[PDB]
Amino acid sequence: PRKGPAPKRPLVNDPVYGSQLVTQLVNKVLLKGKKSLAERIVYGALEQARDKTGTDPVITLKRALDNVKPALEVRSRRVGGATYQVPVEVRPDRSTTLALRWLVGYSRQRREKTMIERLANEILDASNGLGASVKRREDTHKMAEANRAFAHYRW
Amino acid sequence: ARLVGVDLPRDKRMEVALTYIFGIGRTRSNEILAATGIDRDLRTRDLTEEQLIHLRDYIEANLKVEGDLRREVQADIRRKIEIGCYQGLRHRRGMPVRGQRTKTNARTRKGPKRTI
Amino acid sequence: RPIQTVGRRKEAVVRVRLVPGTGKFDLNGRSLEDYFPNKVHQQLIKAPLVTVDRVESFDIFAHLGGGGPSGQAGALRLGIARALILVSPEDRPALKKAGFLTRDPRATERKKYGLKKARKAPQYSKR
Amino acid sequence: PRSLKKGPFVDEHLLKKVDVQNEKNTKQVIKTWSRRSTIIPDFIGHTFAVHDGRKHVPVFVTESMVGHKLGEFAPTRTFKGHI
Amino acid sequence: GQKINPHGFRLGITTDWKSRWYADKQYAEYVKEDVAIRRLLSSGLERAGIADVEIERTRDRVRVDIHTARPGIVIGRRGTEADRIRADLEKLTGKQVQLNILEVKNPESQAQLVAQGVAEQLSNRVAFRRAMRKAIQSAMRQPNVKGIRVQCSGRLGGAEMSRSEFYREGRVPLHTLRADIDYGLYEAKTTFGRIGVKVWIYKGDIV
Amino acid sequence: GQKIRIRLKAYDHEAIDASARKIVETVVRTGASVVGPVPLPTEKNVYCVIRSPHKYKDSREHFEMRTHKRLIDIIDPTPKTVDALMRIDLPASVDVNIQ
Amino acid sequence: AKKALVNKAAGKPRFAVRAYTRCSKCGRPRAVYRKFGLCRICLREMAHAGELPGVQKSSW
RNA sequence: GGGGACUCGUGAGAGACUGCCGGGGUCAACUCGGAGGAAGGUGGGGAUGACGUCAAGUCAUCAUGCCCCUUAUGUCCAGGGCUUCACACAUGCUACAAUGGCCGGUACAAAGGGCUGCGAUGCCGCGAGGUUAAGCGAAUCCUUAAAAGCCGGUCUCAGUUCGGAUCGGGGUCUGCAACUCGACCCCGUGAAGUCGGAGUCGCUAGUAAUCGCAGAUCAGCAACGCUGCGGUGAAUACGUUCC
Ligand SMILES: [Mg+2]
Ligand SMILES: [Mg+2]
Ligand SMILES: [Mg+2]
Ligand SMILES: [Mg+2]
Ligand SMILES: [Mg+2]
Ligand SMILES: [Mg+2]
Ligand SMILES: [Mg+2]
Ligand SMILES: [Mg+2]
Ligand SMILES: [Mg+2]
Ligand SMILES: [Mg+2]
Ligand SMILES: [Mg+2]
Ligand SMILES: [Mg+2]
Ligand SMILES: [Mg+2]
Ligand SMILES: [Mg+2]
Ligand SMILES: [Mg+2]
Ligand SMILES: [Mg+2]
Ligand SMILES: [Mg+2]
Ligand SMILES: [Mg+2]
Ligand SMILES: [Zn+2]
Repeated sequence: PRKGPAPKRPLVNDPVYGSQLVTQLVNKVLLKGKKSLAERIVYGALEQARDKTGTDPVITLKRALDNVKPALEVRSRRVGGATYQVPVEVRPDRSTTLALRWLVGYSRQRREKTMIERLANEILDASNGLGASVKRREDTHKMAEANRAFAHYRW
Repeated sequence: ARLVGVDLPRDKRMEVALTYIFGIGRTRSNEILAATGIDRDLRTRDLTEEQLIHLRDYIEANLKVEGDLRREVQADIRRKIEIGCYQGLRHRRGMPVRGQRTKTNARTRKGPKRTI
Repeated sequence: RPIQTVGRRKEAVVRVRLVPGTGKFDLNGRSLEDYFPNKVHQQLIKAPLVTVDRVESFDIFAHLGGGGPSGQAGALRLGIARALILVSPEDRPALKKAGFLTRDPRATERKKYGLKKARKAPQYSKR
Repeated sequence: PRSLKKGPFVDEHLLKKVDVQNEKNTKQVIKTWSRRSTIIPDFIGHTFAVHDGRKHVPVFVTESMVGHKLGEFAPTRTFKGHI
Repeated sequence: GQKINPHGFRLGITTDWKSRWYADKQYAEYVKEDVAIRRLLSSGLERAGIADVEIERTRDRVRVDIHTARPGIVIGRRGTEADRIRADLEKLTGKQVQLNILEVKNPESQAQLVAQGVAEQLSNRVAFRRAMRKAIQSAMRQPNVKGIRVQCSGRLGGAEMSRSEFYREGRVPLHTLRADIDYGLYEAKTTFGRIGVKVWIYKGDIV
Repeated sequence: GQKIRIRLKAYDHEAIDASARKIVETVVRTGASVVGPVPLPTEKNVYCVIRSPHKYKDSREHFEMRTHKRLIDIIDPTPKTVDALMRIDLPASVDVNIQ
Repeated sequence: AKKALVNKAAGKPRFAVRAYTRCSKCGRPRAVYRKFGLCRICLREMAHAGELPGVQKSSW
């Protein structure tokens, strides 16, 4: 932090679907170190993402991510007696991270029975611009467009 | 169905349905459903009428179920109160009878907080 | 004299025996999908074999002792990667940049007095 | 006596006090300090005076105290209320 | 109170043990009488200046080695005190104790003696600066000492505020492990209470 | 063969082997045969004591006890060295378990 | 400790599970080890001096 | 039987030092990258706490100045209390479920203790255990069967097949003795709780999170505590404006 920028860990491709996004997706479903249960859910939510679309599930996921990747998020700061949020431009590698927890994070609190389809019913709707994960990327934008006046506080 | 005045629910297996009698848990139920042939997958919405009749005399010849099983419990409390044991001077006051810590915890025999 | 090497990851220590052939991993006798039943472990076992370009050949079988199922799997990676140096001392820099020769010195940090894990502190509670 | 192997343990110095009086139909009072003792039905007919720390609290073993110890009849902690 | 015992920080690395045996079942009963011996060689020989007491044992043959600055004081009137406590060592352990009394090559270059002679001078009310500054200069003469630190604490001079001041010459590195640091604690009896003396000598580097 | 099986327990390295490879190994010139030192695993107790004499529980210090039971020495029963190894002198730091 | 109780804790008591263990050196009834016969204090002073063998400072 | 090949045990040694190459830097310190390397700039943790502060803590480890009791403030006993509760705080543990509960399969540990002991194996007991007695001062033998995980079934979102508190009943073990006041087992019961207000805490990598195993005290235990060990194994670090 305060000295320099910290080094970054690499990633290994998933054997079932060769893609960096897939192991990065299994890694954030993971609670409690139970890793193979987290790959028994992401595989079961991509394989069920072709039973009712028929297309390739990686291509479904590269576009449901592209409907939840933000590019302009907002970031609080205090000046005097009023504290007011300043919009900042988002670097690309942070964008894929906020997008991907917006998939898993809303999928826990849907209304189905098991996590195998709750992640599937959110990858489905975000590929068409429907779900609650897509609701936030515009509220992240609309909160940060309704404050464009404070755009000269880049710290 | 209706085993002994106890109103077995519907759409629930017999492994769990006999547990609703006051006096049958998960172990005595497994030996009611072995001495009378009834398997551990039989739903309650398709019980045969005489198959319940086998089910209601192995219980009423060996076990003790309610009506008098509630009378077993509260009369055994009723004896300890009148003999004057300390454990019956403990049911008089809503305090734990088994030497539990009464300083910080023990809300269950007492009730929730009141902050006087 | 056939070639045998040793790999070790966490506290799992393995002993790989290198036989030329058709690629049949008979680990402790039984096969690769018998007690490595996870596909992600099965990638990192044969991961050095796609750099030496002999993923088909070299039917090996090995000894598995200590550690757990990912340390045992990760130790088998180094044991293959050490074995393809003695049987061909001319693909050294193919596997050097792949990071499979490095033993990856990562063990469990010891538990400390006062603390309740290696680095976890208990509650602070300034009054 | 908590285990059924070694039988119901009751202290000896009170067993001799009840056997000397039960044979000739004599029901006195008995001063004792053995709270650990269990009720045998051998001394249904007469009373006791068990210790608590202040003073020997009297108890009359009537018919259904049996099985229980003597010391369940001396509360040893007073507590007549916070207010 | 922050500094650990310098014979413990170096034990096995530089310095060596001061009791030698092996036991598994009787390890406890040996210690229970190994300190019952060390209560007998503190009161009764304190006029002789014991430097240290070494106690080893080889299959019911117990060997006490004991160093002091005045060897003839432990011996007595030609074998009346060296064998007085040999009759007392043996009626406490029930064996054949061979008390081999030995000597000290320099009692002005060894703690627990320099740490004790300062304490006798405090016990007879010399000025504690003068008691400390002798030992500092009576130790820096010898060819093996390269530094000394003496530290006194307690009701010094018959005062009321307990205080703690030290003197120091040369170099005394208490952190270096390749350096031998002899160390001695002794507790002066005075008419107001106690005064503790701590003396740290540095002899150099070992390898 | 070599029916004598003796055990060596000490409390330190470099006092059990230097006291055997030049002391308890001296059987090879006295009409018998050896195998040499055979090192065994060091057992290691752990004691943890609170430093302060009152109230400071989060301040401890750790002590061990390294029992270096080592050096399986297996020698040939020559009848002039059956009892002569009892005549061999060993220091206090090492025990021997010939039986 | 209290010297009536140091002497009483070495003799033969009634009901021989009633017997407990004190330290040898000092007399603490609590925190007494059985492989040394000492307490947690007296073990710590004697281990740094060298006065009981095999024990040194450990660092794994 | 046998083998000196591979591990592993443990002895002595080699190794990493900005030492070599290219930039920047007073021909300095040093810094940003590459080669070679198991490891790269302190390789990752432990030990080690300067002069001193806080009249910090302990006269209850012990030692001790002075004062104090000395037919009692000494000392031996048996019972009793340290465990009591109208309530407040604090550190934890189990939870409120489907990334789960309950059943049947089936794998991979480490570091440890054991002669006042450890109890294989066989027989009996639903179970704690009971009983016989093989082997072993132990790299032998016992402790040992690791739990999560993996493959199948089942419950289908309910205060429940979640939860296991309280209370009846019947037993086992250590111990003179388990009533105040022990742990474990079995049977019935089936409490509160549906992710917690203002506030606040821990963690930068084999780390948090979760999963068991063992030790020290110990006759047995309030062992969920403490000291240790491994199994599985994450996310993020723009930056120094703010606390
Ligand atoms: Mg703590
Ligand atoms: Mg861990
Ligand atoms: Mg605190
Ligand atoms: Mg006891
Ligand atoms: Mg240093
Ligand atoms: Mg104060
Ligand atoms: Mg105070
Ligand atoms: Mg006093
Ligand atoms: Mg008493
Ligand atoms: Mg208490
Ligand atoms: Mg729910
Ligand atoms: Mg349950
Ligand atoms: Mg199971
Ligand atoms: Mg059986
Ligand atoms: Mg399953
Ligand atoms: Mg409710
Ligand atoms: Mg840090
Ligand atoms: Mg215990
Ligand atoms: Zn002590």
